[PDB]
Amino acid sequence: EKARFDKMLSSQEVATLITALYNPDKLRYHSIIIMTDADVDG
DNA sequence: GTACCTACGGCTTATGATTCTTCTCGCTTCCGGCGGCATCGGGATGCCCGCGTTGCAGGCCA
Repeated sequence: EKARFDKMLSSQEVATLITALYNPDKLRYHSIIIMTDADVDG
């Protein structure tokens, strides 16, 4: 929301690897889990 | 031995949009010059008489 741009991209690895970016075709990795540290930055 | 990314917040500066200033197209139509003729009020010219202009000398003012 702070900077919305369809061209702005740095990694793009997550969306490229989970789906094709639209998603009903490729539904690979139906189960995802996000492990994160217990600090405030986590 | 060294390089490149963003979040947390504020002012600015680097560029596409809207109200105020200005540059001047259209001719046409009611209106404003423009000329001629009868008209009328002023005045220049002449004569008479008293008042406006000026020189002299004194008392007042800047």
